[PDB]
Amino acid sequence: MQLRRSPGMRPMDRDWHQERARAREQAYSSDLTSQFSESEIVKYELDTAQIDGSDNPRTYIWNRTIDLFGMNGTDVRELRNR
Amino acid sequence: ASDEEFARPTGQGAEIRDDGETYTTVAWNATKLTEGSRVTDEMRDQAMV
Ligand SMILES: [Mg+2]
Repeated sequence: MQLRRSPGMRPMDRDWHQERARAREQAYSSDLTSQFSESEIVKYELDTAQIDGSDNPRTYIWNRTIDLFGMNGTDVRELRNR
Repeated sequence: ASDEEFARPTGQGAEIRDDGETYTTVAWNATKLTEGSRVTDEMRDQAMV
């Protein structure tokens, strides 16, 4: 018999997909302990997700202290030469 | 035209490097090939051909 949390069933669970996608968009680094609850790390097997901060939009968005030119909020991976 | 190449694997957010199509030529210099012959009018008359 298999439960939703059982190790062979995790890839069938819609939430395991959705929440691993969430986790990749949250992170700034691969250090899971700095960023995620220990429940999440086990429940969503976050060791096996390629979490590294490269998928987080905030990694690429400009956010300078003072902005006279409306530069803030631009995402560098949406420029002409990217 | 220059040969085909491969796209570079690139980091997220990193800018695109340029590697455009370069061009060259091969020249032709057409060389005048020539050929000539002369026959005397006495030979031109007397020949069966
Ligand atoms: Mg090249």
